[PDB]
Order: sequence, then structure tokens, then C-alpha cells
Amino acid sequence: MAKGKYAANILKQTRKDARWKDTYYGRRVLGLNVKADPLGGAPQGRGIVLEKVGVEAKQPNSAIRKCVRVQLIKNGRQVTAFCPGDGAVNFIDEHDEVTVEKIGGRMGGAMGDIPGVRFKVIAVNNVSLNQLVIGRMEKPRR
Amino acid sequence: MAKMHTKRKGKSSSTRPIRTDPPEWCKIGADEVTTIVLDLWKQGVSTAEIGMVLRDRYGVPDAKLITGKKVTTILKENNVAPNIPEDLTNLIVKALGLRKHLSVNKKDVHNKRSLNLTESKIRRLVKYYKQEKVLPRDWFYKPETAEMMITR
Amino acid sequence: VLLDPLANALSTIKNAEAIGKSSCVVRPASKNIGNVLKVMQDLGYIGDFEFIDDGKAGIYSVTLVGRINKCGAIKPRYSVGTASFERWEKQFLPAKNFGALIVTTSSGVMSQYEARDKKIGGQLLAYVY
RNA sequence: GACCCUCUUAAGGUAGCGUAGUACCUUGUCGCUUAAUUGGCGACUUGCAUGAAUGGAUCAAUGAGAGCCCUACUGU
RNA sequence: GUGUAGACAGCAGGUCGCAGUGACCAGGGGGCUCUAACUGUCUAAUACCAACAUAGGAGAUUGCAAACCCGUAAGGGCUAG
RNA sequence: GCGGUGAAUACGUCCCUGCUCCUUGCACACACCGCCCGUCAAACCACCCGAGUGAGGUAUGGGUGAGGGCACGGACUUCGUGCCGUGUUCGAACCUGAAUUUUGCAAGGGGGGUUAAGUCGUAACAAGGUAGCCGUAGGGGAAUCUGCGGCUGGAUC
RNA sequence: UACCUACUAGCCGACAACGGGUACGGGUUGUGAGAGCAAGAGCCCGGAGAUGGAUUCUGAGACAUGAAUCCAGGCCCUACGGGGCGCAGCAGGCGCGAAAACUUUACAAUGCGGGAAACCGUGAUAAGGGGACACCGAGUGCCAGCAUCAUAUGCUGGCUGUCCGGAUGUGUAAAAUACAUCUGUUAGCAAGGGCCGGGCAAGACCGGUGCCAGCCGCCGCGGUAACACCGGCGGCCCGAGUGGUGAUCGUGAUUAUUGGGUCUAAAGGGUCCGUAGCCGGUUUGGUCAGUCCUCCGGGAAAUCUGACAGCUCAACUGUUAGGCUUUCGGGGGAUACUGCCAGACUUGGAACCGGGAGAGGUAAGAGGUACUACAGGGGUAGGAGUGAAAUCUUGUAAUCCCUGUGGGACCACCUGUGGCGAAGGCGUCUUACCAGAACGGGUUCGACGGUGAGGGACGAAAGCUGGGGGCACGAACCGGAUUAGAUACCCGGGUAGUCCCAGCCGUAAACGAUGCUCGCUAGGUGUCAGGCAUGGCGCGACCGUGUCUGGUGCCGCAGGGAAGCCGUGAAGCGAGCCACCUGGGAAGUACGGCCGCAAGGCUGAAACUUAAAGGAAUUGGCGGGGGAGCACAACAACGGGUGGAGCCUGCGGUUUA
Ligand SMILES: [Mg+2]
Ligand SMILES: [Mg+2]
Ligand SMILES: [Mg+2]
Ligand SMILES: [Mg+2]
Ligand SMILES: [Mg+2]
Ligand SMILES: [Mg+2]
Ligand SMILES: [Mg+2]
Ligand SMILES: [Mg+2]
Repeated sequence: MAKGKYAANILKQTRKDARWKDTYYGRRVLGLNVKADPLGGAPQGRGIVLEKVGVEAKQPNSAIRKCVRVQLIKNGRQVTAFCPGDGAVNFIDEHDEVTVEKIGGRMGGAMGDIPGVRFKVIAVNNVSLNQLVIGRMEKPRR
Repeated sequence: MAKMHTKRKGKSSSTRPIRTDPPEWCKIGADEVTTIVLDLWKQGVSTAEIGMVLRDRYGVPDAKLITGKKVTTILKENNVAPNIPEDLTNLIVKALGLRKHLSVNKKDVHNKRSLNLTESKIRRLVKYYKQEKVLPRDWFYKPETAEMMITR
Repeated sequence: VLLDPLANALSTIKNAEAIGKSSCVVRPASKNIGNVLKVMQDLGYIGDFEFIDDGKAGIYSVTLVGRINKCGAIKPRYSVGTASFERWEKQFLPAKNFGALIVTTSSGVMSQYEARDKKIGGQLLAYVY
């Protein structure tokens, strides 16, 4: 932050160091987001459902949130996936092929009163779980 | 402004008036003042108080106004100047005395800092003078060997 | 240490305008200071100015006629061409044909309107309005 | 099993270390080592019967000291 | 090439054998623990050790006609301290 | 509700207990029945150390070393981009010690977080009941405690 | 040096070498008002690669995508003696995954090699097929009259063919679309997608469910009246599109040169000295390198902008005027500006002298009082301490008093909203040594200056190492109380330590929570040093008021801040340099590194978790703050009784249909 005429180098250096204090630019250049998330920048995924858990909600609210436990096939990463909609666990069971996607909440992380769950189901056996929840599609016997 | 190593600013300047001419109320001449300067220099009196004794006992308002030359200009003209400037010699003399004192009082850290400040002033004077060719390029201020009173 | 006399003079003029003082003294005068004061006088923003020598760099007894709003130096003194004045004008100035930028040029020091008339650019010096 | 009290003829073992060169139960239980190990090392340790100059823990270097393992070697 | 010199160091090419420190001479190496710090000393004739000693640490007595010790005594060691 | 009879005490102060008002303090707003810290255990999650135990990359010396290229020598043929040999040259592949780097597993240990209607205290918030915070050192189940300097970001004097 | 030889001892790097991470480079693309910021798959330019790797033939040219050779690696045809192959060429297949087409057509054109030519080949190219690629253009309706609940199907009236189907020709290599006439339609075949509590445009309409099902980017909903959630009803926005999750730009001046903050919210480094860097006084003389105007060589097209021309409008192709390409090489003019050259100038800093000020520093010594140790004299039942106690201490005579001799620490009042010091910090006195300051100065110097990442010294207290000392104080420790407990506050002992001598660590709320330098900006107001006028003063050593300069405090206008506030001693207005912060935890933690004897200091993440944390201010409640006041649901002073005994009734719980 030198205001002299022949002081572009100092301003460039001090802007270079101060940029790192931002979380977003440093995490982008360091590649923490690619290294961390199971999908690796893939917008959705495909994992084998293993166990189904109706995980509880936050402290003020009170509810049970149906969350399958799914292991990815692209990477073999074990995570937890929240299945939305009424009758959510009715259209999904153990050992399925289900597309998964990020829950799209706070900072890309877990959304709402669901603690510790960041992934959500979007389709079971390559068909839309939203339409199964609505009632315009039927669960394949596969 | 603030001082060199203490930030205590001060304004005890010696207010010299706007005089573009020599005195009109004094009968002193350029030859008289230059003879007085040379005699006082040969006595062993430094240039800071040569002008002071000119201005006090002879009432000489300024040597440059009358003679057209300052004290050191007259010194260089007559080959009656030292090889080292008086400010650098004074700083080196004070530093040598302070080092002599500090070689027996090793707890006197405040005067160690005072010695460091005077060393900084000495290196500043040497850098300015080597910038302006008063002193040789290869003669660096050695604080242990090449710092004597008359350097040769 | 004193190391920007033109900016110091314009800051003093800014202070004197802000208090509304008709007159104010200018700390040590310079040739570019006199050129800026002459061009500002021809702009009508500043009334009068005299170099009163003091056996020193010299000072000014400037009579502020109450016509300006703020005036400081341009740091850095940017190089400017004939096709590069409008961005500085949009930055410093408040409005089109309102206030002028003091420019230093090989022809002479002058506001950028007359520099654009001259078709010669150079270094920005200051701004007054 | 982090508390009121004990058992208190002075005191109730602190730091550490712990199946030890000390540990009866005992070839204690778990991991590495092996096809297989009453062994070696690491960890746990309710310590029959550890513990601070009755010195405690730990230690580079040194050792014809005492165990175990790998490679090389070989009529062991 | 260095050196005064003895000698030492180095380079190019050729060539033999299974093998060129050709015999003699001449460390096998490494990792993890226990124990003692180390060099040293030790049961001459079954124990060369982890034992003894060691520097280091700490404690105690004594101001010299002392503390400690020898002698029956004369008088002595420590102490030409 | 009424009547008979008939007494001590206090010519009060706000100390006790409620309560009212102005000011100061406040981490309190469901307003002190407030908020609130740490250990301990239990469930779960992510992580770190871990004696160990693998896998992969880069580079390095070295090794064994396919194949090819020129040199030279020797023979067979249509007298050689052939053959044998030799020397030289480039050299893949594989093996190996260190170096470097990326990650899987691991008995056990660690602190972090988060969920009970957990247990234990009450450390801070008012002068939070011993003012607190800061550095440092010691002690204790745990908040924390004491000592030293410092500050006031502390009320009342 | 590409290799070899003799020789020299260099070369690159702290202005980032070497290494790690990542990546085909640019033309450009994304986005924004712009400065910028982010990516550079496709079209063109250059680069490299052919399973990984090495080697080689052929040729003008290769280490060849349709050449070989061998090794690794996988696969393959065999009559088992052997022989091939690698689609990062075009379609296609397996695998892979969130992740993408036809094994169509033709040399007709544009190119290329071949030929002398005629011409042949061409998965180059063109032509299509398929894929909610990007853009652009259209339509599913139109429509008079008439009716309710104001736009829905009505009743009716006709009318058009952009679409869809057909005919026919233009047409292309031949297709197809497109294209023209005709004509097929009861205008019927051709609309969906999200969402409805807020942010945000849309329903406080009716049943369901009951902290459950669910919603929810965030906020927030539901444990009984859900505009919130499910169907409905209705409504809303968009439009052959419409959403979701990343990403990325903008939002966001949330990376800030433009353009941010850093007293109390995250953030000034403990102070300071100081290199590279960076910033720099007025001034004469000379140059013209940055700079400036201009010229000439460039900066491929493509994409960008506008128009014209031509595709029906459109995007699109050509011409053209601009843009980008940039921020190159070289000439002429100018000399303000800055950098270069040589002086000067006195104010900035530097140097010297004068009378004064100062708990400024080291070194030495002496001193003040208290305390304490022992001893002596007197005296005799307790002293000490507490909220109250006890330990403790005392009959071995303490406490208290008197005398005397040693001891170590400690420097009171004086003392100040005083002073000196870089900060830390410094209070007995004397002396020696040293240093800075302000003040006075027709004194010497001539810009010699500011700041300053790295780096260096100083650095409170605690702690550590070695030697001393130990009166007092006093972590630990022990004991006595307090309490439910007390490992605490209280009290009795008291070790290390505080002190000194020689070193180390290097941190504090090291604070003014305000880095340092300069100019500038109303005032009123203590006091301190110096200087200076004057009145008094034993008209002297001295003390008063005024005034300039430099400090040291309070008050406060303008100014600014979110405010508390700051306010010539800025947090005001400009100049310069540096340090520092970028939502709250995890965390000043882990790993690596340096530093230290150690404790530790320095550097410093990530996973994960979370919607706030936080700052000033304010209205109340509240306190074991303060002040004021009041009342037998307070107190004092009183009188009685309930509580005791029996009965009566009411509440709880046992029983109970
Ligand atoms: Mg064995
Ligand atoms: Mg030994
Ligand atoms: Mg021994
Ligand atoms: Mg692990
Ligand atoms: Mg304690
Ligand atoms: Mg302090
Ligand atoms: Mg100290
Ligand atoms: Mg500070």
C-alpha cells in the first residue's frame, strides 16, 4: 500500500499476500474443494444404498428426516444422503442404484435442521425420485 | 522536525536576519577577519566557535556577508582546512570516548544505545560525504582501527 | 520531513476555504506552485497571490476570494495524453465543465481544457473546483 | 465411576514407570513379527509384592553383557 | 604435474586370464529392546557381568592445641596440609 | 355485622423483610426462579499421534542388459542395409540401497465437536458474593486456586 | 560445451535461483458501469504425441498417425513348426462415468498429391442422419355480436393457413429441408414448467395430519384455527422452455491502485536502530532517458461495434469506417515535470558554545528508619489472630519495657491532574564516568532527511542455569477453621522465589487498547524547563503577571465518527513509508521448520462445526452498588394465640362400582 509513483512492486506484493486471507480465493487456488468433496466437482453421482436412517432434526424443531446411507461407486466413499418428500423411504431400500446431488444449503453444506448430512437423493435406479414422490413414476423391480 | 534518534522536536534556531550586504556600521575589513580566522585556527579553535568569537568580541555579523566566503571556504582557499569534516570528527571522537567508558561499565546499556545512535549518525555522515566525494570511496568507517583523530 | 510542497499548499488552501478565511499564507513557494496559482487565478477560482521572499524558499500571501470547494495535489502525477483526460476528469472532477485539473506540460502548466486545446499532454499536477 | 465417611495407634504412593531383570494368577488380553512363536517389540494394566539420591523415568556414544528380527553366508 | 630431491599424484593407448588387494594380508551388515553412561577394575585356578570404580549431585564433622584415626607410653598419620 | 369490658407498648428508624424513585454497574429480556464454565461418563462424527504395515510417482548413483548405429578384421554368395568376431556408441526393461514425495491399514492414545431428561460442582455475568482480565509459575476431580508484576476494559469509597 | 582437449573460477539467486503445485501457448472467452476479476476443450497460429520407451531404415525433407526393430504391457491368428496387432484417422464396440451421435452420401463443389493431358482416388471436404448444443425467427390462434362471477368456457357468426398431411416443379452429385401454386382441418393435432408466510410476484379459502408426516438457499413453519406442510379449489411468473447442484463473474468499496479499515467491533509490531525498496526542499547552469507532441516500420485474419450490400425480419456472408491486437524498433520537436550532470541556497535534519532543568544510565560509598537474631536488666498470666474460633506461641518467663551487639531486605512523608527516559522504566544521600533534551545563539554544515519487509540491540514480572544471601514477604507443602464438601477465600508455619553476582528465555491489558515523519486547521484553560518584559521582593540570591518555544492535563466550536468520543498532544484535512485485519468455532491447535537447557517462543493450516459471534448506545428487571422513603401483610417494644391435647371443616393421598 505504497502511494509513490515508482511503487507498483510494493502494491502488487501487498495485494498478493492480502488476497490469501479470503477463504474463497485461497481455497480455489489450493484446490481444497476438489480434494474434499466425494463427487470431485461432479454435479451428481451414483451410489449403492446400504442402510436407511431416519435421522433427527435440529433442537427447536422436532422431526425425523429419512436419510439413506449410500456408498459411491465412482470413488467408494461412504456418506449419508437425505431422501426428501412424503413416502421418501418407501421408494428406496437397501442395495439400490440412486443418483445423489448436493443438498444446496448453507455455503454448499448441510441445509436446514439436518445435522451432519450434506448429500441428497435425486433419483432411484436412474429415474426421478421427485416424480416417485409426486406419483407420476413407479419404482422398478431391479 | 524530530531529532535523528529521539523524536523530541525543537525550535531553538539561531535567527539570522536577511542581510544581503556586509555591515554598514562596522569598520572591520575582509583582511582583518580572515587574519583573525587564520590566527584562531592556528591556535586550535574549531570552526563552530571561530565565527562565534568573530561575532562576539569583534561583532562580526557574518563572514560570508563581508568576505564573500564562509569559514570552511576560507580554510580550503588557504590550505588551512582538515582532511576530515568537523562533524564527522566530533561524532567519531564522542563514539571513541563512549566506547572507552563502555569497556568498563558493561551494565550501561542506555549508553550502549547512545553509542549505537552516534554510530548511525557517523555512518550517515560517511555515506553523505562519500556521496559528495569529500572522503574516499574505499575508506569505510572502521569503528576499531580507522577511526583515529587525524585519519591517514 | 517536508517532501510535497505543492500538496501542502493546496491542503492549506483547502483548509482556508473550509474555514472561509479570505486570506492565508502559503508555506515555501515553488515555481510549479506559482504556475498552479497563476492557472488557478486565470480559472477565477483563486483571487490573488504574491511571492514575499524571506531569505528562504519564499512564501505566499494568497487572497482567497471564495470560489473553490476543494483542491489537492494529484499523486501520482500521472502521465496523460491528449486522448486520456476524460477519465481523470470523471474521477476527480464533480461535473462536466466544472472544475479543472492542473496539468504540467512542455508547452506549459495549465488546466486540461487549454491542454486539450493545445493538443499536448503530460503529467497531471492537481485539481481545483 | 468423577462423591458425605472410612481403615486413619506419623503418613496414606505425587511426577513417572507398569505382566517389568519386579507379576502369583500366567503360556494375562489386543496389534506387528511366523504356516504355526510359554518368544521379541508396541499397547492395556485391578501393581500377589513399582516409585523418586533404599534415587524415578530416559538416554546419543560405548559394550568379548542379555533377548528377538531381516539380509548375506555356509556340511549346523 | 608437484617437489630442490627422494618420491608422490594423474592421463592416453594396447593386451592376457574363470579370477588383477590373483598368493599372504585383511570388517559381514542392519533394525528393535533390556541393562550400565563412557575409558577402566574384578573372583590368579569354573563367574570379565547388569557387579566394583568413575566424573557429576548431595549430606555430615571440624577454625587447626580442630574433626577423624594409630600408640600402653614416648609420640604420631592426615600434615612441608 | 353488633355490643360488654378493657391493656401495655411506639413522642420511632429503615437495621430485618417487602416495596417506590433518581443515579451507577450489568454477558440479564421468559429479565436472577436469568444466563452460564469445566471434568466426568454414554452415542456418533471428523480428525491427530501410533510400535507397525503396504501401494504408487519423481530423481539419483549402480547393476544385469534386449536391440540398433558407425569402425575394423574373416569368410560364403548375384561378393551385400546379409554372416561371425571385435571395439565403440545410443540404449529400453528389470533388479537394488539411500533421497524425495502422495496415499491405504493399524492394537492403543489424544484433544474437538455434537446429541440425552446424565453426574458433579458454581468459575465468569451486579462489588456474581474473594473485582476481573493479561503474562508467568505452582496446586487441585473439574471448573478453577494461590504467588509475582501490569492494566482498569472494576463497582463503592 | 552440441561433444572433446589445455586452462581459467566462474555462472544463477533473497529484485525468489533450485524444488514443489499446476497448465497445451497466444488470437481470445466469461462478467461488470467501468477498474478489474475468472477460464483460456471446439474456429484459426505455433507446439508436442502416436500403448509406455529407446533405436533405425527410406527420403529434398521423418526418427514417419496408415514404416520398421527390440524391451515392457495387453491382445491375437495357428495345421502348434510359427505369424500379426495397438482407431489420441472416420463411423462403431466394450470399459469408464454426471458426462455426448450414423458402422449415411458423394467426388458435385472447394483443396491435395498423381498425370503432359483426358482423368482417378480422397471418413480431407461437402452433403445429410442423431444429440432440449449456442443464437435467431415464427405459429398452436384469429374473430364480430352477445351474457353472467371481468376473463372462462359458454351461444352464435364466420374467417386465415404461418404449422401439420398431399399433390406438382423449382432444387441439390442425387436426396431431405427449404421453395411456389393448389389444397387437406369439426381451429382440432400442436404447453407445458415452477411456485403461492418473508426475503419476492402470487390464498389468512375448505378438509387432512398433530414437534408426527413434511417444508426450509437463509429466516422460519407443525404438540390442535398451519394464507407455510398434503390433495383440492384458486392464484402467480416464465415461456418450447423451465428448474436443480457445482463452478465462476456481479452482488460486495466481501481483496478496496481507482476504492476499505486497523482507540473500544478482526486488526498498530513492546520499543527502537536500521539495509534493499519506496518517498523527498527551494535553486542557477546542461542534457533529454521515463514523460510529452509527431513520423515511420510492425502488432495475421478470426471474433468485437455501427452502417451499407445481400440472405424474407433476424442472427449470418462481403465492402467499409472503428475496436482489439500492446504495454515493440527506430527518427524529429518540446524542456514544465520527474531521473541523469555540476554547484549553490537556509528554513529540514547534523555539528559547537551559554546559563538552567531532570526519581536519565552505569560504578562506588555512606545514610534513614523500621524489622529481625542473640544476650543482658525489669516484670509475671497470657501473647497472636478471628465474623467468631483454633492451630501457633508462653510458666524453659513469652507479651510489654530498657541496654548492647550483628544481620539482610527496603528507601517513607517530602511527592504533584511533577520530571527524566526509545520503550521496559527510574524516587535516601555523596562522588566519579557517560548521554540526550529544550532554551539562547547575524556560531560551524549545506538536503547530509522520513519511513522502512527482511535483519539487529533493549525489553516489566514470572521461569530457567551457576555462586551467594535469606530480615521480611511468600506459589508449593503441612496444620487450624469455614462449609454439604473447601484440594479456596480466613488464620498459624513456611520451601522455591523476591535481592545480588554471571548468563538464558523474549513474552504482558509491554495500553493512550491510538506506529512513525511533515504542512495545515476557533478558542478558553493548569502546570513544568528555558528565554524574555515589567511590579514588588532585604525594589539583591529570590517570588508574581504578561508573552514566544518545547513538553506535560482538563474543557470544548468547527470537523468526523455508529456512538463512548477525538478535537494544534486528533480519531480533523492532505503527503510518505511500514506493520496489520478480511463471518464465528476448530486454533495460535496439528504437521514440517527455525529458535531455547527447559518451560516454551516464532511460523501456522485442514477436516469438521456453526447463524451468528461481536461493537456502542438504550428501556426495563436485578445485585449480597450507592442515596432517598415508607407500612404492625416490616422492626423495635409489647398483648394473645396457632404449633402441644379433643372435636369441627377443607386439601392431599389409601380404599372405592
Ligand atoms: Mg527361536
Ligand atoms: Mg560398564
Ligand atoms: Mg556401580
Ligand atoms: Mg489415522
Ligand atoms: Mg492452592
Ligand atoms: Mg507498565
Ligand atoms: Mg527481575
Ligand atoms: Mg505501541
